[PDB]
Amino acid sequence: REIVHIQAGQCGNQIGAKFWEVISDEHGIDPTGSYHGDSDLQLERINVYYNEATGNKYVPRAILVDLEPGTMDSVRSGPFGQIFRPDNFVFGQSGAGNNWAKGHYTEGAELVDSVLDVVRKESESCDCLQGFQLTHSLGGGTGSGMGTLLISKIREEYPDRIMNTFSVMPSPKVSDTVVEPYNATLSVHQLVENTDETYSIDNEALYDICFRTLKLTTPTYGDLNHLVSATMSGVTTCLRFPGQLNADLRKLAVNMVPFPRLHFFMPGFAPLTSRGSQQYRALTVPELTQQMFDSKNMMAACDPRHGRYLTVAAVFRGRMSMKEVDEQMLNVQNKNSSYFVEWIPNNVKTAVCDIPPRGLKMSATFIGNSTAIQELFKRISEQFTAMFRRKAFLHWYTGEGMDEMEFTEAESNMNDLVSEYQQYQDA
Amino acid sequence: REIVHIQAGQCGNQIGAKFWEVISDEHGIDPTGSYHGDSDLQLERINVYYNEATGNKYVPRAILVDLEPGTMDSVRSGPFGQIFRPDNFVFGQSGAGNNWAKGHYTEGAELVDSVLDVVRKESESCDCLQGFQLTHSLGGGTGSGMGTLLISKIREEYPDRIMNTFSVMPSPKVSDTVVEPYNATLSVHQLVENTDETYSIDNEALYDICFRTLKLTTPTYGDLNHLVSATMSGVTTCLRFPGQLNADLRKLAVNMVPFPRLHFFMPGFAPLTSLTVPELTQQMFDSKNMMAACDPRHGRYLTVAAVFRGRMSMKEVDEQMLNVQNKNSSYFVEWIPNNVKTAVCDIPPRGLKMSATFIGNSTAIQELFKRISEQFTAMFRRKAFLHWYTGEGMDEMEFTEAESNMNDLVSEYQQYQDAT
Amino acid sequence: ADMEVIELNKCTSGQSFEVILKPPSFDPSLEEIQKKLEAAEERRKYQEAELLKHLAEKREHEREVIQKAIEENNNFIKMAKEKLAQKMESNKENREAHLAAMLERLQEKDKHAEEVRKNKELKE
Amino acid sequence: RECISIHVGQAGVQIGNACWELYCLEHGIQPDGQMPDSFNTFFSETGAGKHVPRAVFVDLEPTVIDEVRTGTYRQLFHPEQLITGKEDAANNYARGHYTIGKEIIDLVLDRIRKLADQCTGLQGFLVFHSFGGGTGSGFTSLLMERLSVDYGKKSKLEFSIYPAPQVSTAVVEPYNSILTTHTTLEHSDCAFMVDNEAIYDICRRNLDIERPTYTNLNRLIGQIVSSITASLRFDGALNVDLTEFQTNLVPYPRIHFPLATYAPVISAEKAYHEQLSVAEITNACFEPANQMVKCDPRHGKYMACCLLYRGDVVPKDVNAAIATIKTKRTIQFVDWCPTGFKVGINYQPPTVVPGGDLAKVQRAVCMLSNTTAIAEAWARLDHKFDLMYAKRAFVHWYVGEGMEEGEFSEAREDMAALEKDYEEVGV
Amino acid sequence: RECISIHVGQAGVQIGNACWELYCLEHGIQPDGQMPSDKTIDSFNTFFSETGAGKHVPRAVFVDLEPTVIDEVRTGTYRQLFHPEQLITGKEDAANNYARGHYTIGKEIIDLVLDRIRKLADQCTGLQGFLVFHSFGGGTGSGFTSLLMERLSVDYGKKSKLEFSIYPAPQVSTAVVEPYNSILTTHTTLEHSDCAFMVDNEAIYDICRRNLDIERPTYTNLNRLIGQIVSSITASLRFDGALNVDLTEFQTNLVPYPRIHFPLATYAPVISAEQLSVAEITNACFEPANQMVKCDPRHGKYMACCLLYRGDVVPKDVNAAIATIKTKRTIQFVDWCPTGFKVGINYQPPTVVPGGDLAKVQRAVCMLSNTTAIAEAWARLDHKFDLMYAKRAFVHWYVGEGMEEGEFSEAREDMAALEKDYEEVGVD
Ligand SMILES: Nc1nc2c(ncn2[C@@H]2O[C@H](COP(=O)(O)OP(=O)(O)OP(=O)(O)O)[C@@H](O)[C@H]2O)c(=O)[nH]1
Ligand SMILES: Nc1nc2c(ncn2[C@@H]2O[C@H](COP(=O)(O)OP(=O)(O)OP(=O)(O)O)[C@@H](O)[C@H]2O)c(=O)[nH]1
Ligand SMILES: Nc1nc2c(ncn2[C@@H]2O[C@H](COP(=O)(O)OP(=O)(O)O)[C@@H](O)[C@H]2O)c(=O)[nH]1
Ligand SMILES: Nc1nc2c(ncn2[C@@H]2O[C@H](COP(=O)(O)OP(=O)(O)O)[C@@H](O)[C@H]2O)c(=O)[nH]1
Ligand SMILES: COc1ccc(NS(=O)(=O)c2c(F)c(F)c(F)c(F)c2F)cc1F
Ligand SMILES: COc1ccc(NS(=O)(=O)c2c(F)c(F)c(F)c(F)c2F)cc1F
Ligand SMILES: [Mg+2]
Ligand SMILES: [Mg+2]
Ligand SMILES: [Mg+2]
Repeated sequence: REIVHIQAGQCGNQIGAKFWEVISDEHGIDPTGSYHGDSDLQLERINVYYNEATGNKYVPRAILVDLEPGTMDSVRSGPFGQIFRPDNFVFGQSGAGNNWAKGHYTEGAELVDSVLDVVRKESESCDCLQGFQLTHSLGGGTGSGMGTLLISKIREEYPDRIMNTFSVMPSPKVSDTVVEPYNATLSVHQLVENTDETYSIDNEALYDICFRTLKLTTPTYGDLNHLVSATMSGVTTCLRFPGQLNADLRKLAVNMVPFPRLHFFMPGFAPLTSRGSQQYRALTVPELTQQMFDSKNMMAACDPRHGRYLTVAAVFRGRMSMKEVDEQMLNVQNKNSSYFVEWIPNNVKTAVCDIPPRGLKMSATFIGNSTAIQELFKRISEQFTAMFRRKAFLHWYTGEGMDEMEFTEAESNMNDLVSEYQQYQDA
Repeated sequence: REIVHIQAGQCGNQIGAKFWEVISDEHGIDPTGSYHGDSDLQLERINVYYNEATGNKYVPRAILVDLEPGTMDSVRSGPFGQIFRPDNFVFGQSGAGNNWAKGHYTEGAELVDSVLDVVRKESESCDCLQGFQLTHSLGGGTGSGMGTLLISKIREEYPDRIMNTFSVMPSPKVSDTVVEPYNATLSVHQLVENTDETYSIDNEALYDICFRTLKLTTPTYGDLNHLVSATMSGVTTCLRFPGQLNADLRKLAVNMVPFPRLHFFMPGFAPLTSLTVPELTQQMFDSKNMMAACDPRHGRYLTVAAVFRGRMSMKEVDEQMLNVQNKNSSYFVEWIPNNVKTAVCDIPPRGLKMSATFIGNSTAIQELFKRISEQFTAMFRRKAFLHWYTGEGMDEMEFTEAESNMNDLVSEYQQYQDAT
Repeated sequence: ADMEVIELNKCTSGQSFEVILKPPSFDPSLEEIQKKLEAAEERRKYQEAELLKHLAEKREHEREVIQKAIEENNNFIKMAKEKLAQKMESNKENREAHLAAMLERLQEKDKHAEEVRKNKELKE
Repeated sequence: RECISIHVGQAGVQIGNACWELYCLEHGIQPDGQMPDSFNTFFSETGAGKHVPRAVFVDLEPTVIDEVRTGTYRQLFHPEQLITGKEDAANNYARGHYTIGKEIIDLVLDRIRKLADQCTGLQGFLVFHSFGGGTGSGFTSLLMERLSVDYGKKSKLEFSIYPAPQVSTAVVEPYNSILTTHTTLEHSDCAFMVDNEAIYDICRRNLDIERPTYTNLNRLIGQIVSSITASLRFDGALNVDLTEFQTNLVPYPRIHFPLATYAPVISAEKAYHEQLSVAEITNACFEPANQMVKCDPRHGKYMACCLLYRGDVVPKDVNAAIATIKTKRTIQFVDWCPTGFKVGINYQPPTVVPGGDLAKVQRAVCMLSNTTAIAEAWARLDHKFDLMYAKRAFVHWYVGEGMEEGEFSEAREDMAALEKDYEEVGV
Repeated sequence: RECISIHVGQAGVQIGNACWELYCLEHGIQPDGQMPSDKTIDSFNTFFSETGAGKHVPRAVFVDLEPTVIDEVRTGTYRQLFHPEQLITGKEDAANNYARGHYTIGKEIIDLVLDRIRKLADQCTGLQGFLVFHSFGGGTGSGFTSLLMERLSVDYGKKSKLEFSIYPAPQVSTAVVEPYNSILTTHTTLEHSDCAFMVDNEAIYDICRRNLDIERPTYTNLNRLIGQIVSSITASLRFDGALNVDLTEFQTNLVPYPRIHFPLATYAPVISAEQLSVAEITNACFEPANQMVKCDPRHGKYMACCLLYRGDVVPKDVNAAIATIKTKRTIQFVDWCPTGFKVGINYQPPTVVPGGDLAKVQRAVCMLSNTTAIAEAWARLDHKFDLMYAKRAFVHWYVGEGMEEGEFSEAREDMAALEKDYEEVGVD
């Protein structure tokens, strides 16, 4: 019924800044000012994402955390920088190190409080606080490390309210660091304990959607962030729109996660892409369903073939004959009837909203709790065990104050999460 | 030599209100005032049904009891409402429930006293109290339930004096409730112990006299009550008329009921609706024309009282009546001699130049109870709707007790198709 | 026949006389008892003070129905009252204890950064 | 010497009421009591103007005695001598004898005694009562036992109304009859049965009355009774006293019940037809159609015969008549007693109630015969009784007013006995 | 005498919102509260209180733990109808789970509601009972409703409670856990109700599609239909006329056993705007297609039948109709109880919402039947439940708000029991 946003670490922020500027456009908000747009609905739920301040003005409920100036002055000197409250920025000065220990223990918990001090202000000045959602990288340190710290420090303060993360799972192709495995695994363990849902955005997947289907040669952190921003908008829609009726995000949880551990969703989007490549809008509903459900079109690098669907949420977009949505959606659970678990009845719910995203006459987006996710972790825990092998780059953590066996512990834990997703291809 | 009247429960009162307006017309009484009519006899026995008060005025000896305002303001706002003493009405406020337990125990014995308080005030200011008669439904709660309670509380206060009831015995066709069996059976047991005569008015019968012989399509509680009101008038004539000589109502009892239990009379009427003497006898004696749903063929007559009406050659009555006990000689028990007495009265009822009415203690009645005890055992079967009583404070086996008792009354009506 | 009539007495307003016709032809209620009259009065006063103590019989149970009704009602209310308070402060004591059960792993993986940062006090 | 009448219970009362009427006409006493010894046997010359009957009237309902104190004659009796008792006997002996009787018996018995008190040689009692019916059977019985106690020698003559199916009140009539007649039996001396059916029959054939009233019947009975009491109100040989009444009629203490046969019963309007001969009326006496108790005496035998003539008669015709009643008939005399005929003439011509149904006659006869034939009615009654009691038919109403099942047994027992006695007198 | 409505939770609220609407049309009360007809200077008085000297206020209370839905009421005309008081809202959701609704978030608001209700009882000289509208699935509908009923049971002795539940359907549904919630409440909820009117959302949705032509029927589409059925049931005792005229009495006819509450309703002519014989509508009542809970009653047996007519009817035809319902169909009456048909006629012709989907009818019927057949929905539900709990599928969300694993065990235990009871009424 009203939610705060933490946005930490280089990737966390580059994503967030785009997310924000995308939604700010759905509702219609100036760089600073307020509403300008012939639609009316918009501000029904503007409440949820925008704590509004003096004059007109609509300031977003956003904390930005980072461990160096760097990518904060990026947002402030760029797209929609005039929007975020001037002191919802928590700086860093020091390094991130691109090192989880640094982020989670030393250079991070150094800061930590001044972030909590600010989350406690926005939250304490909520009417009925839904919970928190956080964006961040999983490999590389300030994003994952301090992030997982923050959530651990957020629970405890607010066990109460629910925990949501957009967590970009890192990959060999399009990565800056030999250590990503470590950083990812160490947080993956943290997440399984401390959040209630995590959106698994695979950086691997993202890139694949750009070469394998997009004729996009050399992909920026940009036309890639564009995917997540789009994905995020469509995932959040129900929290911030209709009157049909509401999405508690607590409701989202209770309905999507059968078992307390397995909150790992693969998102997926309907139509995709960019500039002088978008010319389609020949997107149809049939052609829209097949596409939002195609493995080639997940936001996590894993084909939901190996592994069935536990529960699925799917949410369309744009004034279209939803009479047809119902029966197309029903066709997906028939031409694929086997791949939706038999023991959770009516386990895919679909909703429509009739206000299109940026461009695009028609759209849709898909949230899936799938055991196909199993594959993702395996594939990080496979290049991880591969390093922890003869204890590779570890000394960077060893001597930041961290324990030899605290890795085996996070390795163990995650390898279990693989074991359980596997336990659930049952009878 | 002077009698009070209790009139309890929706049916009880809808009947009573009609009965009163019918007789009040025989004697000739205004809605309020007194006598207006060229006849004279009338007020000879007006004593018996009318305790008379200040001015001229003739207020009837009537207590009206009910467990909710409803059908009292019906009578007061209608036909002859200006007549009954303003505080001979005992209200209810609460529900009846259409539930015997409610009427006989909880919601009823709640009131009870304020009724007795009033009966004690009419009775204590009698010259020589004959006894009490009560009208009421047998299925449905306030009528039967509180009624049977009342009579039980009336014996005990006045064992002494005799107990009379017009009790309407409910039926599948023209009924409101699934529970009627229970409510009826529960009171039937009660009645067999506490009254001295009961007129068995079968609601089933009544309806039959409207479709089978009436061309009356969709019968109200109205043109049906009209039958009972007519039947009641003619049945009571002997108490409130001649000087030939009197009918003690005790006398009625001692002469009609050979055995203490078997006080169950089927009434019958002569002409009906909304005539010669021969044609009048055949008609008052036809099964098609009883007030109880039972053909007096299966079952003989114990004793019969029959009472004609209207200035007519009663020389012919004697010998027509004798003809009925011949062309049917077999169906009047051999072991009670001269067991049917007939009387004439020469002042006609509402309309009608000629009339007649018949009271019969007949073992054909056996059939009525069987037929209620048959839809009753059918329910008590896997203990049907019983929980409505169970948890009003009543006992599991108090039903078996009333079932047993009544099934005996069937057994005895049967014992009396005997020999000589 | 031809009679013989013996004349028994002549009078003022009358006169009798037999006529034997043909030869004939052959050769303490006490008191005490309205002792009876009051044994009827006695057999009445019994038989009737009976179908009366039979109605005090019918009475007492009247009370007991009205009374075992309401009596078995304070059964329902005064049992459904503490089928709640001891299933709803059984429940409140449940999650309240479970909230701490959570705040516990979290006080511990907390006094753990404390324990291995006082581990960073050794690096040469 | 003197002579007290008691009339107990409706029937009894109205009968009396209509003979006292006749006596008054016969002695020229106006209802005001005043006329302008002889007949002192029945009247007392109280005050110095009036005449008061030596009578007492009792009934447990006021209705009937009330009517006497309304209609002229109202002046005749003493306000005292008419006792009434508030509540009915309700058609049953048991109530009359024990329940409601008991109360009033003490008063009645005394008031009666107040009449005895002004009688210098009181002779006995004439009790008028019904056979069936509650107070007539019941109270009469109680009375007679008591009368028997308080009055030693004094004869008691009863006039009972034997009930008939047609003009009847009650179904239990037989029970009440057999009940009283049992108790009642060894307290009476001589008893005059009046079969209501016969009376009703004489009225129909002989008077022309299509359906004869109570007061229609009573007038006739008035006559028969006045014929019987006659002898002791004018004094004139043959039954000048109550002693003589049993002497002359009843030869066995048990066998009380003589059979009366009143002479010319002929309707006014016939009033001018040439009168009937001394022989005809005499003969009319031997006609069962002109009888007073429905039975047949040319069947049973005669054990004592009496002919009470009233009017214009020299005995020398009375003789000549008797002559040919024998010459032409069923003689019928029983074995061991003369061939009687004690003949009394009382010269006083019979007067008749002026607006009545019978015409003024020149000479009338009466004939009291104690014939075994009368036992026909004794059986006709018992068979009714027997066949109700055979099933306890109404017994429960008596045991109700606290009587004994065994009393019925015991009372029937006696009628079996009587019916035997009676037949056991033949041959 | 009097008669308080409670609408707990979204579904409950909107249903009520749409019969209170209908009641107002049926008695000529403008949203303004004021009505220019009859008196009040009773009849209409069972459900309304003549408060002030101009207005009419429903004897109602609305509760929901999210404001959203109750808020809408205090926006759109009717806003004027209720008292600002009587609509309670609760800041935070129930979040689609009983455990939350019954214990965690309920607990708080229950004390206020229970009292406000009491404030309505306070102005009722012979209050008769409560009509409770709620969903079967859904968090506050199952959860709070339960808590309420226990409490109501305590605070109000005799007083009957009638529940109108919305038994949930796969298609027009909110939550996955729906089954859990339903079996959970229905267990607690069970021995606190007296008689309960199930409305199978699927069937409603089916009636709207075949009989109304609505390609994909709205919530307010369905509600209009339910409004009608409810108004047909409450009818009887909103005017007073012929049959079914006090709360004990009405229901003493439907349940034979302290369990077996749930009668089956079958509304007569549902036909779309843009007449039928007394015999036709009578007959339409025995068509499972025109039914009100997805099941099959020429299968199970009948243990009590009720026919509630509304409009222009001499009973002469009503009889002649019943005749040929027996000459030409599956009679089906159970062993040990008459062959009923309590028939009630209320002359008041059926009014319909003016810009609605159903046309003004001359005469409509209702038929409430307590048939063992309705147990079909009791299983159709349990099998859903059984096969989730078979794996603790979502249990952990309840134990979260501090519930007991054993309560599921215990609550299912009862449906096994019930499903037995029900089938255990057939044949001798
Ligand atoms: N002959 C004659 N018989 C009568 C008369 N009145 C009644 N009876 C008969 O008497 C019998 C009934 O006796 P009742 O005198 O009526 O009874 P009761 O108990 O003595 O008088 P109640 O107090 O009125 O009951 C029946 O056989 C009647 O037919 C009458 O006036 N004349
Ligand atoms: N018939 C009908 N069913 C509804 C309506 N709204 C929701 N439902 C159904 O009710 C169930 C969900 O109950 P809800 O009222 O939504 O849940 P709730 O907890 O009671 O209300 P919330 O506080 O909004 O969560 C599902 O079976 C829905 O199909 C409605 O307006 N009409
Ligand atoms: N999609 C997305 N992923 C990013 C972005 N920047 C870095 N990443 C991924 O996240 C990981 C590094 O995260 P980073 O934010 O640089 O670490 P931090 O600033 O110290 O928290 C690498 O595996 C990258 O692939 C971004 O711009 N968008
Ligand atoms: N004839 C007659 N019977 C009635 C009348 N009203 C109800 N009944 C019958 O009596 C039974 C119900 O009695 P009722 O008076 O409604 O119960 P109560 O008011 O609670 O005592 C049903 O079987 C009806 O058939 C009436 O108007 N006249
Ligand atoms: C798995 O089926 C469900 C999945 C999620 C939810 N929860 S929700 O209220 O927050 C929700 C929707 F109901 C919905 F229809 C959506 F499209 C959606 F994105 C969503 F979160 C409810 C469900 F029945
Ligand atoms: C069985 O026949 C009788 C029925 C009743 C009575 N007693 S009664 O005084 O109550 C009575 C009549 F005698 C009578 F002729 C009636 F018509 C009557 F109604 C009546 F009650 C006497 C009877 F012989
Ligand atoms: Mg009623
Ligand atoms: Mg008598
Ligand atoms: Mg909810």
